[PDB]
Amino acid sequence: MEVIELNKCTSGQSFEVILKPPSDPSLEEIQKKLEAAEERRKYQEAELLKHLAE
Amino acid sequence: MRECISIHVGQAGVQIGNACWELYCLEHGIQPDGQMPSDKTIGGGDDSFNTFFSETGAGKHVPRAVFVDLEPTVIDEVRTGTYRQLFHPEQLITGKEDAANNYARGHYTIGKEIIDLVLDRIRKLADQCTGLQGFLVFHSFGGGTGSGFTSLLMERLSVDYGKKSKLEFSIYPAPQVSTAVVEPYNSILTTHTTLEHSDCAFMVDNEAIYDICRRNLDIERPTYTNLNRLISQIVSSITASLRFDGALNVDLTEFQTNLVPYPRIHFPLATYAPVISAEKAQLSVAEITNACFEPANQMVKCDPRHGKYMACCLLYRGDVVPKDVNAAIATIKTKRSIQFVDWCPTGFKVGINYQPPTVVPGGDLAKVQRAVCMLSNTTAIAEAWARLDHKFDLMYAKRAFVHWYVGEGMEEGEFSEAREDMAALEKDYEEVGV
Amino acid sequence: MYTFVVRDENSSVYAEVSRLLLATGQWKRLRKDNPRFNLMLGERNRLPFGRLGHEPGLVQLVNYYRGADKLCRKASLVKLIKTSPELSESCTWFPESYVIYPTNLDEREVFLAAYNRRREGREGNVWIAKSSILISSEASELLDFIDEQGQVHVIQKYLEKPLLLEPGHRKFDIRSWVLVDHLYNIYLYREGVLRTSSEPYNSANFQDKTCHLTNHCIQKEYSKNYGRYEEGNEMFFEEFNQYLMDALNTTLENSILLQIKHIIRSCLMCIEPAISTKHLHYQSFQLFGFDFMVDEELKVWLIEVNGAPACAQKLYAELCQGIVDVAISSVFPLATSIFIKLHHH
Amino acid sequence: MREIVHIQAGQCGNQIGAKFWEVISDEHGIDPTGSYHGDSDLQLERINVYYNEATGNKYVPRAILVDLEPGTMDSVRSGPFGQIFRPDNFVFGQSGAGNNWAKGHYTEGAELVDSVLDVVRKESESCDCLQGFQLTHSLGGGTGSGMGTLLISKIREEYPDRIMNTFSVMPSPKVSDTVVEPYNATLSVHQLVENTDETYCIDNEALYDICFRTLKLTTPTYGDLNHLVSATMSGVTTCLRFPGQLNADLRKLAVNMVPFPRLHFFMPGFAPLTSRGSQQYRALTVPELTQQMFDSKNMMAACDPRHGRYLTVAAIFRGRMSMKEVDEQMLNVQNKNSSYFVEWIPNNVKTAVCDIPPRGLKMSATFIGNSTAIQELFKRISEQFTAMFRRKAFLHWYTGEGMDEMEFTEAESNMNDLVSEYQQYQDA
Ligand SMILES: C=C/C=C\[C@H](C)[C@H](OC(=O)NCCCNC(=O)c1cccc(N=[N+]=[N-])c1)[C@@H](C)[C@H](O)[C@@H](C)C/C(C)=C\[C@H](C)[C@@H](O)[C@@H](C)/C=C\[C@@H](O)C[C@@H]1OC(=O)[C@H](C)[C@@H](O)[C@H]1C
Ligand SMILES: Nc1nc2c(ncn2[C@@H]2O[C@H](COP(=O)(O)OP(=O)(O)OP(=O)(O)O)[C@@H](O)[C@H]2O)c(=O)[nH]1
Ligand SMILES: Nc1ncnc2c1ncn2[C@@H]1O[C@H](COP(=O)(O)OP(=O)(O)CP(=O)(O)O)[C@@H](O)[C@H]1O
Ligand SMILES: Nc1nc2c(ncn2[C@@H]2O[C@H](COP(=O)(O)OP(=O)(O)O)[C@@H](O)[C@H]2O)c(=O)[nH]1
Ligand SMILES: [Ca+2]
Ligand SMILES: [Ca+2]
Ligand SMILES: [Ca+2]
Ligand SMILES: [Mg+2]
Ligand SMILES: [Mg+2]
Ligand SMILES: [Mg+2]
Repeated sequence: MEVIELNKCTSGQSFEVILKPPSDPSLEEIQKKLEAAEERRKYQEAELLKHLAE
Repeated sequence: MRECISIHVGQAGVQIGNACWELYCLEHGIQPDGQMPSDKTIGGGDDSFNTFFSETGAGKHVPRAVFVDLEPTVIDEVRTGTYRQLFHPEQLITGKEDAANNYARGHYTIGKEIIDLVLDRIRKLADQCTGLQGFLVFHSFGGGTGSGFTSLLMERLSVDYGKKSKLEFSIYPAPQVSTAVVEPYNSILTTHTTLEHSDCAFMVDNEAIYDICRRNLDIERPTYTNLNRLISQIVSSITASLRFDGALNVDLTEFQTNLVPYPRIHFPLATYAPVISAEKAQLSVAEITNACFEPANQMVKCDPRHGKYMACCLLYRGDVVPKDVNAAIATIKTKRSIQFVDWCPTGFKVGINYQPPTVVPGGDLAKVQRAVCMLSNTTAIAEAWARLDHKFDLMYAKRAFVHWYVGEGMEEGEFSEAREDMAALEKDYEEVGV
Repeated sequence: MYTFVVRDENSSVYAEVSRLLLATGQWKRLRKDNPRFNLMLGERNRLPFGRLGHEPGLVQLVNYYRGADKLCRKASLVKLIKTSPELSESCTWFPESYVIYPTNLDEREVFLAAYNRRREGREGNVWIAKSSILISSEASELLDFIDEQGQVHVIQKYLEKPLLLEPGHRKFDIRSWVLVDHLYNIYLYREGVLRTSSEPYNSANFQDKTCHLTNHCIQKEYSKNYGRYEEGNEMFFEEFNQYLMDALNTTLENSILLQIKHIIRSCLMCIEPAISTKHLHYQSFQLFGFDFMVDEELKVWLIEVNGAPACAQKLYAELCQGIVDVAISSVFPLATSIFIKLHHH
Repeated sequence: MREIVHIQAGQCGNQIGAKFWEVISDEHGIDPTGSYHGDSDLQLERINVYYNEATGNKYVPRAILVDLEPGTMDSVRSGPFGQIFRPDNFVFGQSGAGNNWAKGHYTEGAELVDSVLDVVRKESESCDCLQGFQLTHSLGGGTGSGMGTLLISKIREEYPDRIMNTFSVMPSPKVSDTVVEPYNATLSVHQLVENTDETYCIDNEALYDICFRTLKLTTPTYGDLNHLVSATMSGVTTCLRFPGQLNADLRKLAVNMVPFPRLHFFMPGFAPLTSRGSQQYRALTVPELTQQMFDSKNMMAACDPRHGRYLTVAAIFRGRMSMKEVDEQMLNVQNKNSSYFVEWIPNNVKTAVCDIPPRGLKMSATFIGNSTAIQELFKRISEQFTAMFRRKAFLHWYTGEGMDEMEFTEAESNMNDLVSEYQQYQDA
């Protein structure tokens, strides 16, 4: 039951109690992901419009 | 002094952000017009509250906050609210039509069109900072914007601010108050993409808050306003060390240092006490501390008796001295089931702020003389991932609602990829705690 | 209308509970994966406790206490007793035991130090090795047996002086069924059973494990005198109490049941803070089977605690009705108790 | 400012559409001249979803009235609220469609559709943020069925990323106009499977049986059936017209209600269904509203929900009531009849409350169910189609407009495929 690192100020205080010792994707890669998804949307829409044109 | 920037995404993020900044103003003595009479350094300074507020030459104290939502109605409440004068238009970003509870729509379809404007507005706040710490990101798991756009934003912030910390406050979906059926999809899609980009995430289960509001506030059918004022109290307890004088959790890095030894396991469990009804016509230090080990007071319902602790932080506000805290911990050790992992010291980091919790006038919460928020990193919170992953499995086996996501340009393989990542996360929790 | 699900098809006990609930007309059984249940009769292994108590507007109950395995495993029971101050290493009603891991993976040196003390002091030095069985008086033969396996074992002092029934000069053990409800009331079923050996106890040969092991499955296959003295090697309390009166001028209640009740209450009160569902978002009850041995001085020893016990064939109807009445109907009410409440505070 | 463009086509579509606009104009406090005389701010908060603002606080329905003969639209214009519709939004021909899908879809309707799209384009161009379109029509006739599905196809081509929503009246032999209605409905249903996101299936037989059995109306009229539809349409669109969090717009509603693109045909329902006299002024209770809402006798698709399983359910309660009691009774219907809700869509029953009840009622309730039992409706139509088509009966009416038998064979195949799709998920 040790209390260490007791720091006190006017607004409060803090300390620690020890009871027992122990025993990214780049901007270019993000754009390709977003643009590839946009491409798949546009492909599916183009297929729909081809279906409606028929 | 080192600044923090708050980002509020989607309906849940914006409304919780609005409740938080209301509370921050009441805690710091800031009037709705932005003036702060107790601030004697007009036009600037490097006080602790300046981490969240910048200052104009006229003496207005402006939150370091950005609000993003893909439809205008929620942010319009900010523009015309009580604290409308705190914010300037560059801080509020809105779109026309929302993500329709569809992760793919918030991440790919709409996110692609609005991400550069959001980053630009964030850069304008960041350019006001002499030593920016990082970001606090507020969002829901289940909303299309809260899930989809947030994960895109986190990826981009890691690119533009590689050395900066990012903390999450995330709203875990509860059917009691839920809008959509697909929220298990959005939750797991956004956790997978955000996981490597968040240093510490505080999950709040709407089920837990809803039940704390029924049980302890006697509100029969809680509203978002009821939920958001209790959430903002917990958030205020977590961020209080960044905004006041102190020595514990004084910068965002210390949150990871004190609570997250394993980077993927970065979801601490929050527990808060006491929640007392204001309609009710005073608990001790030992009693509020004991209440921290009751599942009924946790932000996520789970059983920490059947997990293992990695870190524990006690954040008191009010009439609390260290002597009574240590006496409480000693008594609780000989009664409760508190197992730590073998490679961590069985202990607690305690922070005391003498200022008792501020309550919004006319709110549901009674004024108390002392309160505590416990942040414990326990493997028990993995139960919330198990619940979420099971609902995902039930729907995905029939591919129910999947066509909505593929129709927005998402591939089916991102579902299984996200689900395999969550299976690994569940395995990581099991290896640590069992 | 109450709903329940069944997730352990091999359960003798809760197959009868399931049919009794249906016979009341007020319980509907659902598919095993339907989450909208009031009652889960769960699986034995890896019961998803984490998914219980999150269905809005449904009081949910499960027939297992999460964490009770600590009491219902050989190795865990030894560790629980040695490390719990309520039980402690000086516990008088549990035989001296040691947890021994095989060398291909511990209390080896602790066991051998106690074994040397007995071998030195001319005391009886017969031990038994069991796990998830070899009876011997040589420590080397016990350790080599465990190294051939790959799981955790326990070495336990063998009760060399058991109480032997007459005629037959034969060993037995007592099984008590205990029901703990959602309020952590402890209910001892008033009917127990004595699983008896049909072979005369022979302390000069621990190689033939049939007069030494009282298991019903062991007697039914190896004992050539199976069923000679009592039907199925099962003696019930009425006959056993009559025997203790005629042969030893005492009663079952005084000489044995007092200790049995004390042992049941000590074990379950010890783990109550770890497993209680008093303030949890779901509720648990569980049926346990305690196993006891009696020595010739009428001292009762706890041997093991079973977490998914079977019941005696003639006692299924009575016990399974009592489970419905105090454990299930107490939470989900319908439109002279067989249990003995062991009081605690 | 999420606007919806309403279209009503044909005799049935315009007569039901007229009553619908009459009912909601009263709810939003709009008189027949387009003036607001309400007493609540809730009446105007989301009124732009269905109404445009004209000079001097005048509210004009964003509605387009379409027919191939003038008769019914002359009656609408002479009706009570007929003066409130935009005069330029009346688009009609003179020849009629003779209860013939081919006439509506390929010949007579093809001559009129471009001028309808000019009015649709003009209304969409004034929308700050167009949600999508709402079409009311029948499937048994020629204009609403044939030209209606032609309009949907052309609107989808011009507005491919907007929600398309229909209230579609399914024909029944019990309430029938001509023998060719199964042909027209089978041709139209295939159009709806491909080009709508949500279709509310209103079966005229169920409406009739409700008026006769439950309401004790001895001889129901089309007027009685249409008022029942209008009440149901007012209830289902309450989430769109008033402040609310659930199904607030068409796309969120579709994301919540449609787990598979082709299985988007809903069974609606209304409560209370009360007979006049005596027990008529009785105060309604939430338990009674709820039991009525899920009773088979009260559903308007003439499908027994006990013969299938609900994929998704949206229930909307209107009036000042206990939202706690609403949750309790709603959780009591599922937890007691869990055999009729699929278990692989968690929490597939959503409930909303709105404080404004329909005029003259303390409270009411509308039910929207995506149930696999709807296959019974498509099976009935398919059987009546095949009984005639096997002998090529009445086909000359269609081949004379340029169709050939192959197109009928494909429409038949498509609807039998739709039936098989529902049966797959009923046994999941
Ligand atoms: C044939 C039954 C006619 C009426 C039955 C009894 C039901 O009506 C009621 O329960 N009305 C409440 C009791 C009478 N109250 C009042 O007179 C009254 C007066 C003033 C204020 C008031 N409260 N308020 N406010 C109530 C009604 C809700 C029916 O259950 C329902 C099936 C009627 C409908 C939708 C259609 C029937 C088939 C038509 O024939 C229609 C023309 C008959 C009556 C409608 O005018 C009916 C209308 O309709 C609505 O659209 C809408 C739901 C509401 O306005 C519906 C009152
Ligand atoms: N606690 C709390 N939860 C909220 C609030 N608003 C929404 N939620 C929850 O968030 C989820 C809905 O997500 P929203 O944040 O509304 O969705 P969004 O992020 O705006 O995304 P879209 O609307 O789909 O573009 C549901 O689980 C709600 O219960 C709020 O103010 N407080
Ligand atoms: N320390 C000991 N001394 C004397 N006899 C013992 C003993 N340990 C076990 N036995 C005898 O050996 C048998 C072993 O069963 P044990 O209690 O070890 O669990 P088990 O898993 O083998 C079957 P059960 O559930 O019926 O107890 C006992 O029933 C008893 O007859
Ligand atoms: N409910 C209802 N059904 C109608 C009405 N008028 C016609 N119908 C039905 O609609 C079908 C006839 O289509 P109709 O709209 O008259 O033909 P159209 O004008 O060519 O579209 C038949 O099934 C009729 O039973 C009406 O006012 N109400
Ligand atoms: Ca200053
Ligand atoms: Ca990083
Ligand atoms: Ca012509
Ligand atoms: Mg939103
Ligand atoms: Mg055993
Ligand atoms: Mg007509």
